[PDB]
Amino acid sequence: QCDVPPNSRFDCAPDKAITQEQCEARGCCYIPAKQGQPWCFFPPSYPSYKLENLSSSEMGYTATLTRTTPTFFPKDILTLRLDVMMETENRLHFTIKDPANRRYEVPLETAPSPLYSVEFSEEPFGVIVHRQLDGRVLLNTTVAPLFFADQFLQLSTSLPSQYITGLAEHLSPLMLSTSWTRITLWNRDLAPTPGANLYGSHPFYLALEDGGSAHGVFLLNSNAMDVVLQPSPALSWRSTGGILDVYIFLGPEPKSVVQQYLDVVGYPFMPPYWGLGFHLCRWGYSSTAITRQVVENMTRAHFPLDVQWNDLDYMDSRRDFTFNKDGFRDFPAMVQELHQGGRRYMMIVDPAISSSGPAGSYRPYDEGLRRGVFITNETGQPLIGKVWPGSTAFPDFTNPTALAWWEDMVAEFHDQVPFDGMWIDMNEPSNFIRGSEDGCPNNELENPPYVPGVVGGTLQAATICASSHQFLSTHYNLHNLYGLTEAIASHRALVKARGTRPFVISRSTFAGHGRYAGHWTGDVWSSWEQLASSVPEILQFNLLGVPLVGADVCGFLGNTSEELCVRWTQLGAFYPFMRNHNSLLSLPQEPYSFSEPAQQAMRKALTLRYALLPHLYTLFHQAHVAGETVARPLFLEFPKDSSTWTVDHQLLWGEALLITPVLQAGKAEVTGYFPLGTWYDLQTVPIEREPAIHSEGQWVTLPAPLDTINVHLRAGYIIPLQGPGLTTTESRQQPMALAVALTKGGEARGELFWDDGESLEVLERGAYTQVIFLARNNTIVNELVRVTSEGAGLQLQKVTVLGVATAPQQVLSNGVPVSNFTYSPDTKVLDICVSLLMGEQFLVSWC
Ligand SMILES: *[C@@H]1O[C@H](CO)[C@@H](O[C@@H]2O[C@H](CO)[C@@H](O[C@@H]3O[C@H](CO)[C@@H](O)[C@H](O[C@H]4O[C@H](CO)[C@@H](O)[C@H](O)[C@@H]4O)[C@@H]3O)[C@H](O)[C@H]2NC(C)=O)[C@H](O)[C@H]1NC(C)=O
Ligand SMILES: *[C@@H]1O[C@H](CO)[C@@H](O[C@@H]2O[C@H](CO)[C@@H](O[C@@H]3O[C@H](CO)[C@@H](O)[C@H](O)[C@@H]3O)[C@H](O)[C@H]2NC(C)=O)[C@H](O)[C@H]1NC(C)=O
Ligand SMILES: *[C@@H]1O[C@H](CO[C@@H]2O[C@@H](C)[C@@H](O)[C@@H](O)[C@@H]2O)[C@@H](O[C@@H]2O[C@H](CO)[C@@H](O)[C@H](O)[C@H]2NC(C)=O)[C@H](O)[C@H]1NC(C)=O
Ligand SMILES: *[C@@H]1O[C@H](CO[C@@H]2O[C@@H](C)[C@@H](O)[C@@H](O)[C@@H]2O)[C@@H](O[C@@H]2O[C@H](CO)[C@@H](O)[C@H](O)[C@H]2NC(C)=O)[C@H](O)[C@H]1NC(C)=O
Ligand SMILES: *[C@@H]1O[C@H](CO)[C@@H](O[C@@H]2O[C@H](CO)[C@@H](O)[C@H](O)[C@H]2NC(C)=O)[C@H](O)[C@H]1NC(C)=O
Ligand SMILES: C[Si](C)(C)CC[C@]1(CO)NC[C@H](O)[C@@H](O)[C@@H]1O
Ligand SMILES: [Cl-]
Ligand SMILES: [Cl-]
Ligand SMILES: [Cl-]
Repeated sequence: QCDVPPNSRFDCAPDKAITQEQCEARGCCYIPAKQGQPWCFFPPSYPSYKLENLSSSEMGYTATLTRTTPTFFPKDILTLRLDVMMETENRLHFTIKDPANRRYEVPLETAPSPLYSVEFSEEPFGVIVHRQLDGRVLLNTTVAPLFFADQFLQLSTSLPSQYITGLAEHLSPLMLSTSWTRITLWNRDLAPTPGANLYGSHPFYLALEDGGSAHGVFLLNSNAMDVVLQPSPALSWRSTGGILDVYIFLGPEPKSVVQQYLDVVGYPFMPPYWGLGFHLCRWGYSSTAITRQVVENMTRAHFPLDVQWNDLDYMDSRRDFTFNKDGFRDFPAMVQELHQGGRRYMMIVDPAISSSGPAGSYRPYDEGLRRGVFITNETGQPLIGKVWPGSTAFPDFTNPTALAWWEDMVAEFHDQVPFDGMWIDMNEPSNFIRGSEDGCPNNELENPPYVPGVVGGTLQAATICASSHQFLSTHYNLHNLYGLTEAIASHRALVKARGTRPFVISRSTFAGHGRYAGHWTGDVWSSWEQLASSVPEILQFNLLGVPLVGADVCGFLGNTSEELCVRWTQLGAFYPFMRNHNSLLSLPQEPYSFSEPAQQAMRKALTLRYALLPHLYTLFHQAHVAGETVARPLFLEFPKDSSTWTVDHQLLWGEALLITPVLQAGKAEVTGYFPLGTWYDLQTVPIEREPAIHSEGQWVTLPAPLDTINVHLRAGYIIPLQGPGLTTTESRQQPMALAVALTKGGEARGELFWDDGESLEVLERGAYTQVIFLARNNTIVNELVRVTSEGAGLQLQKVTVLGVATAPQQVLSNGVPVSNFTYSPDTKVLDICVSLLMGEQFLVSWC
């Protein structure tokens, strides 16, 4: 009965420190570890639920689950309903609910044979999901008891391997440790550090299977939760409320798992083109005059800058929807001038609204009070916390009236200052005091029978009371959606205020956030450790459908070094969202504030990113239309090479661009993994050391002096490029170029998506140009998928072909010898001058 292998023991005392006698009285096994592993664990006979009256339906199964012996938690739900829905060949969906009471549910919009088969264990109850093709057991919930109590759900499963990623937001390797790891999902304001619940919660994992197939599991549950991983290997979901709403995504390819997950939670939003340019911010740009000098200093030193930002500086006494009449007296003129120069403007918005101002003197509060927009306490009055302005009320973004109020406050402020998006901070929501000015009542929501592993050991720590009232439910159920609901509110407000694509960057997130907004990783230290950690974290958010993600380039807290800021700018130029942001008390870290050689390296990083923008924009189009990742781990692109599985200090842009950054001080080289194939050094492509790495799938040491970041182009791919500019307003008017990386057999393929860069409903209206590029048998051609006014008249002026073994005797464009070409025998690069249009069929040939 108690003869269970150490790694397969599930904790029978997750709630408290227990003695042997108490453990044995619960009906559990007490065996101390020999040095973590639970001492008190479930025998195989521990009372679970029994399956009864299993019945078949069109599109699935239903059953009753019955528990006859109570658990050690209060309020077991003794009778449950199981619903199994076989939704698509790729997507299995099951719920476990209380048939006698509607419980809290997360608000979410909804040869021939499935990839899965499903079976059930009768007693103890379990759901068993096989991969049909190879019989692999993906889900087996029979491994531990089902707990289903009012404030405690636990469902466990075997894992198919030791390789599992997901369960944001935490500072972790991309692949999570199965060594008795407790991962806590409770949105929390805390500087990224390992083992802590951070700003967001994504209850989704992708699990790798031997051979390179994968599946995903989504628990649609927004309650405070722990996820416990153990080395058997196995996983336990432990939630403090709601229901069990489980999706299984059968892949079989890791890229298909992510797409299938995003079919449920939403495809990433399409950002404006300008959103992919460089962003520059700090706390301490304390006047329009200082803020204007940033743009002047960047422009003087030839550094691209699309978007100037301000932090709290612009506000009147740190209040939303105000600007002070000292340093920011001419705020509106500053933003209009930025626009005249072809730049955009972003500023910080906090959720909490100053509640202490004289009545009638501060419209956001006064109108919020009138319309009942705020989270309320026991007596129906606004819950009052403390944030930057002092005493504050907290908008309830589940209240439709709050959405209307937020739209009005954003539109009215935009009529004063035409800002181009919203930086939504502190939306955990973050509170400077515990719960409220008035503390919190003593009830089961504030003091629940199971408290997950949250920093501070309470649901109230750094946030508002758990028993506070929102339109849809208590904050207890809704806390992990606070940031997401604000992001939805802000997305709609910006659409109504500006009539073009919204640009929202949010601190706090939940599953499906990417449908509305991007994310930055928060208060990272200016350290080599946090630079290195930003790579796994940016990859993790791409797997979770938030591709518009980055870290504060050169780090946020503390003082950067020139060397760290060179390496951080080099790597950060490959963040899909690229912003340099800096704390109030920090030494300056704008590119122009460093030595001449450091400026050259930073300018080169920005030049290359701007040259690549048409490509990065096309990668976002694929994310938006097909649920693809933008920045992706090697294992997503080469899952059948098991050597890629633990690589998280390299990243790809899409299928073709491999980035191998230096992430350590004092290094003049970097060792990176190169999947099987040829990888061309991007340094061999002209933009305004081995030329090719021929890998069998192996580790390769690369020269990486201070002025270099290693970037390689995969053979068989074509990348569109565009000429330079200090803004995308300038760069989008330049001639374009192609970089063509030939296979040994002379083949390559690539594409370009182009639209006006900011309109709504572009794909629905067909207001875009889509072109495919094909290299074959010493020819390059375009294939016109769609050609419209927007994209017709893009000029192709340069074609660079990599892996051309022999100097050609002649190079033809549309049957005429070209004006000019060069061939380099040492690099195998053929550089061709042309006068072609992306939107008009061409043929470039050489021999
Ligand atoms: C729900 O939220 C509301 C706010 O929307 C919150 O109202 C607050 O209630 C407390 C009382 O519990 C108020 O505090 C009082 O403030 C007045 C005037 O500003 C003071 O003079 C009062 O002093 C008396 O009580 C003291 C206790 O420390 C005594 O020592 C003293 O001698 C006085 O007898 C007292 O501090 C507070 O003003 C309001 N806040 C606002 C914004 O009106 C309400 O309490 C919340 N409900 C729950 C159950 O949490
Ligand atoms: C899903 O997980 C469940 C529970 O872990 C697995 O069922 C368990 O399987 C073990 C090993 O197969 C069983 O122990 C064996 O019992 C047989 C029958 O008497 C005996 O001959 C063996 O020597 C051993 O004792 C165990 O009874 C069983 N547990 C339960 C609760 O049924 C199951 O195999 C997993 N399913 C799949 C498809 O992987
Ligand atoms: C399992 O189901 C049986 C039978 O339920 C009946 O048939 C079902 C398809 C459905 O249409 C029900 O409405 C029917 O009642 C349950 O046993 C019945 O229990 C009811 C209510 O107590 C009683 O009136 C009948 O005499 C029982 N019928 C038989 C054949 O035993 C049983 O309770 C269900 N089990 C659980 C755990 O819910
Ligand atoms: C970040 O650095 C500031 C400033 O450091 C000083 O000024 C720089 C130009 C450089 O020359 C440094 O070596 C200098 O020491 C730190 O703020 C200073 O902190 C000290 C000690 O706490 C204080 O006594 C000084 O007056 C501060 N000076 C200024 C000009 O603000 C700050 O502590 C650094 N942050 C961290 C986390 O180390
Ligand atoms: C923009 O650059 C200007 C010129 O370098 C900076 O102004 C100088 O700042 C130094 C401090 O390092 C002062 O000693 C000088 O008096 C200033 N020089 C001039 C020419 O005025 C300015 O600080 C930079 N501003 C920002 C916002 O980065
Ligand atoms: C940690 Si602080 C320097 C006291 C506070 C910083 C700020 C101030 O708005 N709020 C939190 C955000 O994460 C920061 O990016 C932001 O600059
Ligand atoms: Cl008004
Ligand atoms: Cl509810
Ligand atoms: Cl290896």
